[PDB]
Amino acid sequence: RSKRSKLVTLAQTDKKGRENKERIFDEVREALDTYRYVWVLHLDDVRTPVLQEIRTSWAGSKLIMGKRKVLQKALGEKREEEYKENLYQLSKLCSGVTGLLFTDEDVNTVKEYFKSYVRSDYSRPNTKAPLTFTIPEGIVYSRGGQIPAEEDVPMIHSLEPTMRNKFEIPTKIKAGKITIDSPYLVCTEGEKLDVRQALILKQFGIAASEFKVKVSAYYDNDSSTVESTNIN
Amino acid sequence: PQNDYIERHIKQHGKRLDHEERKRKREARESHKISERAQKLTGWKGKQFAKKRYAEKVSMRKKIKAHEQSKVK
Amino acid sequence: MKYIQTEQQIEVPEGVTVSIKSRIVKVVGPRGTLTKNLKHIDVTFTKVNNQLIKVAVHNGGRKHVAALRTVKSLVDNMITGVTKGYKYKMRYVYAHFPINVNIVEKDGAKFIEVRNFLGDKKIRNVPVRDGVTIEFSTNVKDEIVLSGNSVEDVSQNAADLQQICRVRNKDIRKFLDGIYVSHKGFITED
Amino acid sequence: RQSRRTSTKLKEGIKKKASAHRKKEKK
Amino acid sequence: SLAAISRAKSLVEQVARDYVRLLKFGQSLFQCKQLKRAALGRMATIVKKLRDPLAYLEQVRQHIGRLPSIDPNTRTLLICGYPNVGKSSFLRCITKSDVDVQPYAFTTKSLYVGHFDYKYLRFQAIDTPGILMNNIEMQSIYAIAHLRSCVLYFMDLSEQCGFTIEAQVKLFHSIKPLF
RNA sequence: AGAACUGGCGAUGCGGGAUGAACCGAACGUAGAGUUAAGGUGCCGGAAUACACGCUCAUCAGACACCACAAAAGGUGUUAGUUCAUCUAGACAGCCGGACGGUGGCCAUGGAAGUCGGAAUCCGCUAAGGAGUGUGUAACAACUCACCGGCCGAAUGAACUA
RNA sequence: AGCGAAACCACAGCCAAGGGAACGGGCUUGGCAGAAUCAGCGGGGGCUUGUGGCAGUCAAGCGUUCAUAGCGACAUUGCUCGGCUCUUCCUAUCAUACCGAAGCAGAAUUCGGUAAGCGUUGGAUUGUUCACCCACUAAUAGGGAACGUGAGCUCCCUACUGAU
Repeated sequence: RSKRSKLVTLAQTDKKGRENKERIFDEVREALDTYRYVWVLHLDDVRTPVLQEIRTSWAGSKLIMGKRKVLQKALGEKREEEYKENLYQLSKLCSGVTGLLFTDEDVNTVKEYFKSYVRSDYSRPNTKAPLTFTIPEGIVYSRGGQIPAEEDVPMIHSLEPTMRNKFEIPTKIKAGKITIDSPYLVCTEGEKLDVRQALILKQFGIAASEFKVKVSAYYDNDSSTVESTNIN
Repeated sequence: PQNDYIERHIKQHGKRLDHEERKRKREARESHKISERAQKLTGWKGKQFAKKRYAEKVSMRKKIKAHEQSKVK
Repeated sequence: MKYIQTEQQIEVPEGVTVSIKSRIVKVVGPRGTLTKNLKHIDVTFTKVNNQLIKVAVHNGGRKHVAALRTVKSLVDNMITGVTKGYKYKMRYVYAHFPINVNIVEKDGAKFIEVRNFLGDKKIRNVPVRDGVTIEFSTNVKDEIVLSGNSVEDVSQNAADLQQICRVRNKDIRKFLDGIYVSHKGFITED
Repeated sequence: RQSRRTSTKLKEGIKKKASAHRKKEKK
Repeated sequence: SLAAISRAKSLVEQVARDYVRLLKFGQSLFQCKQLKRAALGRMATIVKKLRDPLAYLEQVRQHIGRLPSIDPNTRTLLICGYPNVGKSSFLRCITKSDVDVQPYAFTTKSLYVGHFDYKYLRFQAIDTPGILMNNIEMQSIYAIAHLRSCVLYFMDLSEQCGFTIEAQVKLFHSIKPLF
């Protein structure tokens, strides 16, 4: 007896489990022969409308994701465990995020596209941000004192409890307005960010973090060559 | 004494410095206090509690079943 | 289930040095010293490399196995308390009457006064536990700081500073007055 | 507080309750 | 909700008069006891049917409980107009009563009373929600209609409020019959 | 409750059940010696503070006696089982990230964007995202788990039975 | 200071519990108990509780086989001849004590928790009392101790208060 009884849920989604892992296992193995060139992406942190934008860019080439260990075993882990020749060499190099791509197009059209593609996104944990964000010493606003006060709406009194606990900032509330006594600074240029340092800048809606998706290993099916390139 | 006199107080001054903490922690302690009360609470206090706890358990049986039978349709 | 050999690990950093005879535990380090009796609990400490301590419990019942994990923590908190220190910040709020908190050196025991709170002529005098120091928060309006080594001294004295400020037979929502622990942290933030 | 002595009228008024449970099962 | 309770009150009296008259003729213990359980059984069933009205009477217990106490004979003065003309900015400084100034539609759903004194005499100023039929609309209509008061209608000669000045004129002539 | 049958007491002591009409043994000349019955062997009390395996903490445990009544259940007490399911294709727990596009679906209406409601709960994208599980808002936001994924490195969870 | 009966007399007379049978006074297990004696009172001789019964959408399991021999838990649908003093104990608390909850602003209220420490009134009715109302107060709670105090009402033994 005495155990943590889990939160009772009545959600309309069911657990995927192994019925999804098998559907991915076959889909990687069917796409290896149909297409000619393969890429493996280290997409660090990815917004969903960003991912669908890469999807809607081209419908010919296939994007593959799932579990890293699903992607190791469907392809190949060792010299014995393999579907194709020298296929294990690319799988040993990818260790971060799972991202993979099958393509039938030109090599130069792909790599030039992904080097140029850099998007607006929020500051991320453990990654540096190039801004010195300072909050005004009066009523705080939705932008946080970057744009003029007349354009912006004062922040909701409902979110201030969270501002004191997770966002830490010493916040008092007068007449439904979030107020700090001294001009607060959260981050500086050229400094590694913590989780709370990241989420503050996520709450104010500041897009002061560059997102550039990088690619590593390259393979051709009929030639069986493994190419290594470090782009950013 | 207006019409929403306490709700304004919220919308102007906030609940407490600590109202989220006392709340959340009381939600957790409940699981223990319930078990302490079902072990203690002698006599008619307990004989009502066990009968309260059963109506709470058949209600949950209904809610789980009538949700997972209408998952298909 | 009646386990056979249940052990934990206590990671000791380079500053501090632990001494454990019977079940009495010393933590000598940069900030000072901490001693704690653990005879009530009944386990087996084992130094392994001047850098890791294993508390084991043989033939344990679930209730005796439990007693083991809480010993790792209560020695961990004796170590972190000297290398890093414990600092508790308390902000106090009001509706009308501003609370006039001060510290008195009466009989050399160090008490904290609580005056005028919700319009009280009753002055609430609160003891200060030894090891723990009090200082007022500079550049922050109406805030007090409790900084010490032990987690007990600190957080218990924080608790005695808070519990004295209930509102007797009034509303929770309408009356905001009192002292509340704003932030829990460290003396040396790293 | 309650007792833990069985008074004999009860100790044997259990047997005469247990006998009634024997004849009840058969029918 | 006044009449179901009134019927229920005369039903619990009907259980007590009937079952007690049956109980004085209960010979053995088991007749005697069961007729008690029957008495409280019939009482409970009346009370169990009342779960529908007594939850509503709880909502009305709190809503009448916070409702302002206005006096129809005292020197009353209604403050009306379109939503967010500046009627909340009016009652704020003329008398010490907290009314919310917020740039949207229906800010104050209810009647806000503001007591003041002039020429050593007692007056009260009653704020109204705002007019275009809805329940919030009908409260503001019957505020001037039944109270012995002078209506302070407010208009704005600027781009503010959101509503046209032309809408305020057609508002005046349409609701003219009462004021 | 009534009927039949067979015992026990009645005319009957003796050991045991702390004590007793109904239970356990055992039907008696006077003794010695031995062995036992039923019941016991912490002390009152003659007799193992014996050995062996487990189980149990009780805020008035238990030794309560065809385990029969209050008993059908309750408990984040505890020990064992049974039957379903995940599990180095990395599970359970946990901070971290995504949690989307027609779409702010449609009637209701000052105001409904998943979340005051009514009837459908579609489709596309994918690793996975409920026309939505809650907090919150005038309405939005932000948060949320459910569903994935990464960081970690093994057993874990559910319904029950005793 | 003298004189000096009788009635009466198996035997003694401490509590508590158990001793099956309106039987405890000797028995069993306890608490206990110091010689000797005088003066008072009016002193004695595993029952039950809180949510009715009837028909039913119910719906875990058990029913020789197992929902259709059929029962079936909490729920929800239908009709509907007594009462005035003085002791003691019980908590199931009416006040007082401290809390918990409430759109509980304040004052007051309601519900609930620990608690029996300390408190709990006065007037018109009696053809059989088998009804109640405003007056105060913090509140005017419910009960037990069986023929409680009907040998206080319309020269048998000893507890106890004290004394040598």
